[PDB]
Order: sequence, then structure tokens, then C-alpha cells
Amino acid sequence: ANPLYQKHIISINDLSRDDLNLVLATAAKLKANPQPELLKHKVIASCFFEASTRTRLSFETSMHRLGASVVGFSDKGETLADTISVISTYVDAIVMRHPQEGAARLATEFSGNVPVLNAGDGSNQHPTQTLLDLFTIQETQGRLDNLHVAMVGDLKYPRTVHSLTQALAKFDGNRFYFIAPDALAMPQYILDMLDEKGIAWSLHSSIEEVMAEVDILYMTRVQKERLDPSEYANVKAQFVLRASDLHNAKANMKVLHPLPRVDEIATDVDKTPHAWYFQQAGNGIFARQALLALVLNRDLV
Amino acid sequence: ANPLYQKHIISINDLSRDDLNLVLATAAKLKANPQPELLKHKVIASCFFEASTRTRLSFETSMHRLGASVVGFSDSAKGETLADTISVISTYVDAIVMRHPQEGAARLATEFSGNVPVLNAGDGSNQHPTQTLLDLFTIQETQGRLDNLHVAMVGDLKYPRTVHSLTQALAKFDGNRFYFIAPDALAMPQYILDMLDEKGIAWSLHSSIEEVMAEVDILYMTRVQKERLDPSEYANVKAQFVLRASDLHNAKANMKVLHPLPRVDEIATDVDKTPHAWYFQQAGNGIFARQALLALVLNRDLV
Amino acid sequence: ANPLYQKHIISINDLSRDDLNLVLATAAKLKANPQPELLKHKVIASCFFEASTRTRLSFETSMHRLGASVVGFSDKGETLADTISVISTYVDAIVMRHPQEGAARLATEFSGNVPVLNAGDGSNQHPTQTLLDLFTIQETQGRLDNLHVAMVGDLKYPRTVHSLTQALAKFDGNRFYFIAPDALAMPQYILDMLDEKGIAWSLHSSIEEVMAEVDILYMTRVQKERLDPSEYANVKAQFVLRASDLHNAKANMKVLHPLPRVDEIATDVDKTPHAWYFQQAGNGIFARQALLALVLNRDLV
Amino acid sequence: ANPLYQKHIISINDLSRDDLNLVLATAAKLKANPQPELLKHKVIASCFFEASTRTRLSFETSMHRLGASVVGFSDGETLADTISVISTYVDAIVMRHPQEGAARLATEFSGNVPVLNAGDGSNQHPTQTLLDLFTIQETQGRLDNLHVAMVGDLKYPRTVHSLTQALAKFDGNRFYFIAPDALAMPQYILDMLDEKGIAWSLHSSIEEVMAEVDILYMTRVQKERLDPSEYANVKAQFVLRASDLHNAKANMKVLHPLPRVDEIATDVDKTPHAWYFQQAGNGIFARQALLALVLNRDLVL
Amino acid sequence: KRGTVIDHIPAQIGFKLLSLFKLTETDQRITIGLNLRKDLIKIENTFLSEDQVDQLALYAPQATVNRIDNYEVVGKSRPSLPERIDNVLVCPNSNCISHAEPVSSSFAVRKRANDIALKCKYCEKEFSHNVVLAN
Amino acid sequence: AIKRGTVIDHIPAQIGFKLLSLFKLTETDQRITIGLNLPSGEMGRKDLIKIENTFLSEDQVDQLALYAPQATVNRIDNYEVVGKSRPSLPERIDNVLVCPNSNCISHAEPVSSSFAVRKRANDIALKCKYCEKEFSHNVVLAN
Ligand SMILES: [Zn+2]
Ligand SMILES: [Zn+2]
Repeated sequence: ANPLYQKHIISINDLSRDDLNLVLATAAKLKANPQPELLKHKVIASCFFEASTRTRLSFETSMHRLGASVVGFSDKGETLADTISVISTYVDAIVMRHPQEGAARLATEFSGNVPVLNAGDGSNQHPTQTLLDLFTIQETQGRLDNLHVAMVGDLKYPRTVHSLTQALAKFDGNRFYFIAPDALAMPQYILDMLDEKGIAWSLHSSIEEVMAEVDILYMTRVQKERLDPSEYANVKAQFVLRASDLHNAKANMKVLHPLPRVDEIATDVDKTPHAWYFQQAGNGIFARQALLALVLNRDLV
Repeated sequence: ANPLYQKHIISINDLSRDDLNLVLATAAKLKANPQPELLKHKVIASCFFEASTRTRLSFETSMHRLGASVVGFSDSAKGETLADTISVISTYVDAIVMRHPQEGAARLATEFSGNVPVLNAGDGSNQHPTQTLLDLFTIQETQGRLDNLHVAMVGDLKYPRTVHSLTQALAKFDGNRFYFIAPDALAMPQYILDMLDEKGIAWSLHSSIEEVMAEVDILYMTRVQKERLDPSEYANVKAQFVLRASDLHNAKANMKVLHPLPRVDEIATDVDKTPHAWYFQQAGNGIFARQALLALVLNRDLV
Repeated sequence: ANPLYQKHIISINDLSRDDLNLVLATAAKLKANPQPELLKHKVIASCFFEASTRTRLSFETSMHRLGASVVGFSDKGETLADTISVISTYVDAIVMRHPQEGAARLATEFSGNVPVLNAGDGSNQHPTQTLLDLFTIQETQGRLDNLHVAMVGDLKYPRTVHSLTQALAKFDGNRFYFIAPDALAMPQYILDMLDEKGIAWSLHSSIEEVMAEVDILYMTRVQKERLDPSEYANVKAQFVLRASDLHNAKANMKVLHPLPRVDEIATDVDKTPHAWYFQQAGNGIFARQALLALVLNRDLV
Repeated sequence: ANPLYQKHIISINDLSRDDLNLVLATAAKLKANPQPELLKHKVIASCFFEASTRTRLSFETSMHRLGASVVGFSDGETLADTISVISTYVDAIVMRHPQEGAARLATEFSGNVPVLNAGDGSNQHPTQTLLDLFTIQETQGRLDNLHVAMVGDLKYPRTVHSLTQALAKFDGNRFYFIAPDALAMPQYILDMLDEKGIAWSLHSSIEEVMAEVDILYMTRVQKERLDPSEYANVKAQFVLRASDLHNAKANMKVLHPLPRVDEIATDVDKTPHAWYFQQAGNGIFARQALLALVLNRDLVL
Repeated sequence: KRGTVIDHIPAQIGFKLLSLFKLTETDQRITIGLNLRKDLIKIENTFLSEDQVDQLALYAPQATVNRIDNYEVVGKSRPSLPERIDNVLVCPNSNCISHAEPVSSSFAVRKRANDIALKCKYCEKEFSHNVVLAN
Repeated sequence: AIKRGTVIDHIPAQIGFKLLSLFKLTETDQRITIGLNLPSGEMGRKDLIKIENTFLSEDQVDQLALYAPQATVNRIDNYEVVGKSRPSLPERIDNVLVCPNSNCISHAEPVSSSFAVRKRANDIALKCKYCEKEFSHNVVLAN
């Protein structure tokens, strides 16, 4: 019935197609019907080993929206295992973000019966980001199947964009457009994953080639810090999106960004009806209420 | 009737054996039947003038377990006196949990908080009542008693304030035998031994835990304060006194190994999986000793 | 005779083949015949707007080796032009390193008659590094012409490796081997430069393919900080050099690294006769005595 | 025979009795007849991996008083590498380092360039004990058959172990160790003294013995190690005020390696018994001594 | 003896097999012969589990393990690549939480054309066995 | 017996594998025969190592002293013993030991360890070449 009760949420590669469907559905139901005391008397640990105040505010808001208590911190010779072994005695769930890959997985081996939720573990996974993305694509498009999905920007480094491709490949008939410079391409492992499922994907050099077809324009945050300032000048020139680029756009099409969007989406877009990155962030509260409630109750409603 | 209502919790040397018994009792009672709204509509200020996030998290979890609201800070990164800070905060809140770098600060707070009780989360090298309380609660819950125990304390015994506290507090119970196992430069201070003698309580020195493992009921490992010593002499301390599972063949099955944490350089991880490892259970018990303290200082009645 | 007297040394792309030859020759002559009071009574400004104590020590040693005085600093609402306009009144030459590209060039427009020497201007140029490289290749090989030169590691980002290719293309019949992962390849502008001069270059995946032929094994410092920790694990595994890799090496062959060499050249190499990166750094003093003396005297010897 | 020519200066335990007498002699002779161009054209590296601007200034001044040039710095690449580089740059390396063994480690990688130890963590500080000796020399006229009191922290100060070790290499000295129990002179020093049949006693107050003492040596009590409570009792017991010098011998001199804030009240400064600023002044000649002895084969003074 | 024996071990892999798998932390008699060139190790009154032999696949692929209940062979086998390799491998990703932490390493195993792929349980990165095995 | 080489008899069991690891004794191409937990009434349970066409010097055998004090080395020329020997505590022990002082420059850096050796009543003192601190062999050897 609820196969996620008392499970850890660590990696999108461990959530099954059915698990994905369950969260999304719970999110939509929680969004439509507030349940503000569902988790009364629970205490949840908001453990940001690596600061990230947008993420932390979103989670902690989810937590109080279900009427839980929250304790935590936002920034060590003692091991991570020891920290988690202590914190499990205190609390009923551990939401945690960490600079090192594998930190949430490792926490589960020392948290006992207390479920661990991954708010991002270095370069690896960020399940909740991909969850609130899906909930936004689905809520705006009516479906997660047979969609035209462009992903524009840096596709080599963002963990959440690899995440989101994996999760959308769990739905079928999707057409992917990868619009990114050579030094920041979609990695091989993702393309191979798509080929082994006979899923459609093409490369392009500019969003104008395909804008007419896309249902989702998904802008990544280019990690300038990795690049030469000159090289980035050329990238930003090519791939920044301004409202003038949206003449062909389908009336149902939505522009999504994980945020912050300074050097990728001009403020022209904000006023257009295609601008959905703030609605996207707002939707994070329900993807996160969903995850919390499913792991802390066996009963739906 | 409840002689801790509206009282400050500042020092283990200010709690009578009766005060101790009341805390321990209230804690165990709360552990077995939670009271999740006993403190509804109470607001408690968690003022960690010196960061200490294990202590902060355990306290703040305690407050929430009784349904209190929490406001505060863990600021480790300033011309206005502490007296004024407390003068102001006492008008905001109903109880003050406080950690501070300078000794005496919680005492000084009580003189400016008016009717608002302050609880000491540590004031420099002086006091840390809650740690010693949850220690007591742990030894009791594991042994069945705080009297007629063999209690060994290994590591740094000159400097850790909580280990002084714990000896003082265990000396309020009867028939305990203390083994002090430490290098000479980090011995139990004289004033502690004097106290134990003035009550005719048995204590001996040792150089090696193997001398006594057969008799021990509680092996209380302290955190050797590396920073005070030369890394060279510290190499010799850590070598002598580190605890590994090879050391626990003689131990009694009732024996529990305790450490206030962090234990990186004192207790090997091989110990973790043995039945004697109780230092994380120890830390969980801070919930109940600290729930206990909050409850007793903020109600006259008992449910 | 000395066409570099009172000229600024800013970019390797501005030193002519003849200028290069002049420095090298002056360096060799200064190395062989000390001239420790050649610049007595001169004061030189050692201006490290961007710290770099290996570079700064090398220069300042060059300076005292010619008996000059040195003043400076190693780390601002006021412009760079104002700073240089002031410092030119104080001193007889300005050696300067800066995080931003163009800083030495800009200094020249406000230094008046005082020559500016570039100790590295952000991502652009580092003339002295390329100069002491050449002096080391030339001194060890007997020539700068018709050489087999491998450059292994990160070739996309190191300014000094682009620099060194440009300067070696001013000599002829050189054969270049570029041994680097795809994400860190030699940039296009360099390859095109080589094609327009009919200069020989090949790509390879491992130093073993060509070790038999190389006269110079030039190891770059891979800028891990730009990469994913996983990706770098694979790079370091491929491209690190250990002494076991030097069975085919020609007896005259030399291993050169601009330094620091932690994750590129194992300490096995240090004991082999092919290890020349400390001799290379030592040679920096003479390439820098050379540059200082040429810009501050019209007369040779 | 200058048996220190081109030798390293690493540890007081490696200096022979004749080596010490040689240093003291060169110091007294350079102090009496300055030789400001003895080291013209030499470049010396002032490598303070650990800051210590009192020590650094004294050394660098010695370097200039013998007319040497100076380059240097304060506060993944190995120390072996930096030393391997710098020895190609310079003629002698003065270095201070937080880690014990760093100077010895340097000597194995410095080639023919001698390294002098300005302090290697808790191990050694030769030049401090040298200038202490030179100061006892000049003030008492001899290093033998002296009454030497050592007051303060004697467990931790490296300089006081060095100084005891070196005075035990001269004859007929009587030692008084005046320190709290927690900071006693270590057994290994007491053992060394018994094994040379040298007379030493313990006392808890400097008043017990003031009448006999020829050298009153105050240490810097290491406050940081101790509790501020513990330190209050120590400072009261062992601090020195001028009222404490009524019994002193007219030849008795007070020495402090410095800083003396909490050990010697300002009362003392004005009495003729205060020689800790003159002691520090003498560091110039002991360090001039070593530089000269190590960088010239002959010395006719 | 009535135990287990390992024949045809690539030279210089005998000492490694004894080391990585803690084979010398027993009380039985062990016979070892390095460079005949074929290394071989033998342990008395010691029987190896099913997957326990499998773990040798990566280091002694073409090698034979023979079982002894009498003074003759009771069962011969070769190692087959396992589903997972625990404890002995080190993750090449230096940012992996696995390092400095009190957990055992674990990699999923996957054959490829040219390399064997090893995916870490923790940091979820996949490496070629040549990269993982280079110490 | 063997055609030619060295043999190490009467090694404390569980110190045999340590000797192979610490002294890199299996990093040759010659034949090596070893037996862990061999039975002898001379030792009880012992360990034995044998190496063809390889000879250990005075110090190479002395260097075994700290791990197998009562142990014997026999040289085998033409299949018979030509030189019999025992390990004596050396003046210094390089490469194999680690400095217990964690701040020692020794650790992060590309040098070999080295401790001068000095016997005492109950322990052996090992003084580090770098940090010049002296430790009981029990502190040094305790991992
Ligand atoms: Zn990993
Ligand atoms: Zn050491």
C-alpha cells in the first residue's frame, strides 16, 4: 500500500516507477488537501552539513506544514557515522545535506530504524529536486509520458539534470533534446541508458532549432566556476534565454530552472506565461511533504 | 513538594541527593510514558554563546518532546554586557538554556533573569550538570542502582569538568568503589580525592585498565584533551589508554562502557558492536535527563 | 643590438624569434659568468597582486643576483592604473603578477618609461615561465629545433603550455605529441596555429605510445579543482608518470614540470637521470636575470 | 679548520662542545669587529613556514649585517619539493616550521645548501640556546661553574631543554629548577644530568636560592595549555618582581627568551639585573656567527 | 591435510592473496611456494565458502582451487566473477564518504568488452577495474 | 634443503607473514618456500621462510631482531650450511617503523623512517631521526 514507510530516500536510482508515482500522487493530494497535524509530536533533524538555505527553508517549511518539530544546524575530527549514531537517538527522521558523495547512504547504516532523507550528497544525488521537478512537469503538462523535453545549459556537471533524465526515462515515449556546448555535454552513461531503453534523443546547438516542439524548457545552472572567464562569455552568449526566444513556443510550454537563475534566464521571461521556475520551487514543499509523510506513516489519509 | 519548580540548574554541587533523586525519577517516568504537550505555550531560549551542536540538538529536541517552542542561537561568530543580554531575554522567554565560554556565566545569568530559571549547558571549565545527570541516569538504567558500583574512569581526569561532576555526584550514593586510570600529568585532582576520603569512599589509582577489568561495572572513558599536550607525549597517552575489543574479555556481562563523546581517539570502533558499548545509548538519554530538568523547573504538578 | 632595452615583457606572442634567441643567449652567458653588481643602485618593485611565492622567490633571487634592491608586497577601491602611476615614480622596473587578464598590458599604459615585466596575468600570459622552459629544453637538448616534444596532462587550461607551444612553433621541424583526456585537450586555436605553419602534431592517449621518440616529456599540472572528483580519479590513473614508464626513453630525454608536481610525477622519477623539473626551476633564475638585465641596459657585458 | 663550514645547524644535540665554543668565539669577535661585507653576493632564504617576526627580524638583520641578500615569506605539495626548489635559488636556508623534523628533512633535499633551524615545532631551536649561552658568556665571563636557576614552565619550553642540554656540556654547573609540579623539568633532562654527575635541586620559590644564583632564567609559561584557574596560582607564585632581587649577586643577570608579559613585572626593567633585552640584542651576534661560520671556510677576525 | 588448496596463482599474486584476504590470520599450517613461474598456497583444515573463492577472480582469474577431504582431491573449481566485491577494494573517488569512515567498501561488478566495471555502493560512481586496482 | 640460498628457522608464529610484508621478502623472482604454524618441539608452533639464491647481510638479519628475537638464519651453499647466524638488535632501524608522533615531518613526506636503537631494562628505546623524540618500542610497534 505505502511501500515507502520507514524507507530511506537516498538516490533516484533506487525509487521505482511505482514509488515515483506514489510520491507524485501523495504530493498532489497533500497540495489539494492540507493535513497540517499529520506529523504532530514527530521531531525531524534538519542537518545541513553543507549550507544551502533555499533547500533548507523548503524542507523545514514542509516539516511545519505537517506540524512536526524541527531541530538542526547549517554548517569535526569525529566521524559522520558517530554523528548519525547520536542524532538517531534524538529524532524521528534525519534530513541531511553533505559535501561528500555517499553521506546519506552511509548515514542509513548507523541511523537504525530512523529514515534518512537525502537533501543532496555532493556530486551524487538530490532526490527531492528531481521529485519536485517531476511534480511540476506532471502538474503543468497533465502527464509525464510522451513529452518533448529540452534540457539547455550545463549537462555534464549538474547532478539534478542526470537525476531528472533517469527519472523521466522511467516513463515512456519521451523525446529528449540536449542543447549544450561540447565541454558540458550530457555524459555518456546517460546517453547509453537512453539507448538501452529505445528512448529518443537528439543533440542541438541552440534552443531555436526545436522550440516549436518542446513542452518543457529545462534550464540548468551553468557552473561558470569550472570554466575560463572567456569560455563562459561565449557560453552565456549562446545559451542565455530571453523572452524574445519564445515566439514559436507552444501555449502549454513551461520554462523550469532549479535556481539560482541569474545568468541563464533574463528577467523578460518572468512576465511571460511560460515562466514556471518560481511555481517549480513552490512545488518543492509538496514533493517534500509527500516524502516526509510517506516515510513516517503506513496509512494514506 | 516539587522543590525544583522555578529553580535554576547551575551546578552539580548545588543539587542535594534529594534533588538528584527527583530528576532521575522524573526522567525515567518521562522515558516510559512520554508527555508530549506538558510544556505547550512555553517558549524556551536556547542560547549557546559557545557553539556545541550535539548539546544544542539534544536540549532543543528535549524541549520539543514536551511541546515547547524554541528560540535562540549557536553563535560562535559584542560590547554589551552579559547581564543586559540576560536582562532582555528573560522578558522574552519562560526558561533559558545557556552555554558560555566563561566560568560562572549561568550563575551570573540567574542574578539578572528575575523569575525565569536558567539551566547551565556548560560554563567554561566549571559546570555541566546535564551531562552528569544523563550519565547517572544511564548508569542507573543499565545497572539498576547508583550504589555499590565499581566505577573506573580512564583517560584525562585532571581536566574534564564532567568527570569531576560525576565523581561528586556518585559520592552522594553509597558503597561505590572508584578506580582512577590515567597518566600522572592528567590525574584526578586532589580536591576530588579529598572529598572521597572525607566520606570514606574507596578509591585506588591504576596504570592499566587490565588491572581492574574483572571488577568494573562502569568503564567511563574521558576525552583526552589532546590540545594541552605535546603530540609526542600524547602518542604515549593514546597508546596506553585507548580501548579496543581485545580489552573486554574479562569484563562482566553487566558492564557498560561510557564516553561523553567525541570518542575518536579513546574507543576503537571494534568495541561498537560488542554488548558493552553504551555511549550512544548514553547520549540518547540526554533527552530524558533534559526533558526532566525542563519539566521540573516549569510545573508544580505531576501527571 | 639589444632591442629589448626599456621594452615591457608582457606576452610571449610579442617576443620575436630573434628576441627569444637574445634572452636565451643572455641567460646562458649570465649563468656561466656571474655579474652580481650589474644592476647596483636600481630598485625593482616585486608586485604580487596575486600571491605566488615560488614565482616571487625566483624573481627576487634574480634581482639580488644582479645586485638590485627590491621592494614589494604579496596580496582596494582604487584603480590598478592609479597604483601603477604611483609605483612608477618610485622604482626602475615593475615585476607584477595579477589575477586579471590584461593587468600587465594596462600597467604599461601608466608606467611611463619604467619597464613592466609580467609574472602572470590571470589566464593570459606568463612570459618568464615559457622563457625558463625554453632555456632548459635548449640547454639539455643542445637545440630548440627538430625536437620530439610530448606535452602530457591538462592542455586546455594551463596558460604556460599554450605559451610554450607558441614559442616552440617559432622554431622549426619540431614534432608535437598531445597526450591528454578529451575534456582537457589542446585548444583549437593552438592546433590551427600549428597547421598554418605546417608543423607536425599528433594526438595520443598514453605516453607509452610515443615514449621511444620523445626528447622532452613536459608534464602539466592538471587543474583538478575544475573537475568532478570521480573524473579526476580516472585522469590521475591514466596520466600520472612513474619511473616504470621510462624503459624506452632516450638517454638524452628530460622530464619537465612547471611545478607543483604532486599528482603527476611519482617520486620514483626523482632518482632517475630523466628528472629535470628541479633543474628547470633553478634555471628560472637565469631566464629572469636575462630579462631584467636586457631591459635595464643597452650594453651587453 | 672551521669545522662548521658548509655544515647544517639543526639541533643543539648535534653541536659538539668545540662547535659551541667556536660559535661563541665568532660571535664575540664579530660583535667587537663588525664585518658588514663578509657575505656580499650571498643570497639567503628566510623561510618562515610558521610566522615568528621577532625571530625572523633577528635573523634577517644578521643576514644584512653581514651584507647578504634576503628572500623569503611567512605563513598538496611536499616540503621536500619546496626545499628542492629553493636550494637551486639560494646559498643558505633559514627556516622555521610547525612540524618537528622539518629542518632535518630539508637537509636531505637541499643539496649543498646548508639549512639553519629557526625552530621545528616542539623539538629544537638552536640559535635561541646559542644566544642564551652567548649572553651568559658575556655577562658571567664563562660557561662553567655557574649557578643557573630556571623559573617557570619547564615541561614544555623547547628553549629551556636546549639550554639545559648545552650547559651540561660545560663543567661544574649547579642547576636550580623552580617550577610547578605540572610543568616540571622532564625526567630525560634530569636523567641526562645524573648521568653526567651534575648537581641539581628542586625548589618551589625563587626566594629559597636567590643569594647563589648567577643566571635567573625565566621561561614563557604556556598559558594556553593550562586552565585559567590553574594559571592564576602559577602566575602568582612564579612571577618575578623587582622587590624579589634584594639578595641577588651584583653579577646576577635575568634572562627571558621573550615575550615576558606575565613573568617579569616592569619593576625589573630598571634594575641592573635585567638582561633580557640585551639577551635578545645578542641574538644578532649568535646568528651572524652561524651565518658566517657556515658560509666561509676561513675566518680571520 | 583435510582442507583447501590453491594452484596456478600468477607470480607475485600469492603474497597479495595471503595479504588482502587475511589468510595468515588462522592457526592452521599453511604451505606457500612462490615462483615455480606459478605461486601456490595451501591451508590445512580450512574449507572455503562458495562466493569466498569467487572473490579471487579479479586477481587470479585462470587459477585452480582443489578441495581435500582425504589424501586426494574431493572437488576442483575455478573462480567466477562475483556480483559484489566487499572489503578489499578502495574507491578511487577521493570525495567518497567511504574514506576515513568506519564502513567496509563495496562495489557492484559488471563485465565489459575490455574492462570490468566496479560501481561503488556509497558514492554511486562506476570505475574501470584498472583504475580501482591501481592501489 | 635447497641448492643455494638463505633459510630462516624458529620464527614466532604470526611473525612470519609480518616478515614477508615488512621486509618485502616476496618481491623477488627466485623461489620462496614458507610455512606458517609449522610444528616443532624446539619452538612449539613456529614459522619458516626459505629463499633460493639470496643472502642476507649482518644488518639484514639484525633487522629481524625486533620481531623475531629468538630466530635463526642459515646459509645454504651447495645444499649445506656455510654460515649460521642469529639476529642482534641493530644500531638503527629504517623504513619499516612509523613515528608515533603524529606531528612528525616524517608522515606526509617522501623520506624513509629511521629510529636509533638503545636497549634499556624493560623496553627498547627508539629515537626518531627527524623529530628526535624517543619512544618505547611498545608505543612504536603498537600500530
Ligand atoms: Zn566511492
Ligand atoms: Zn618522529
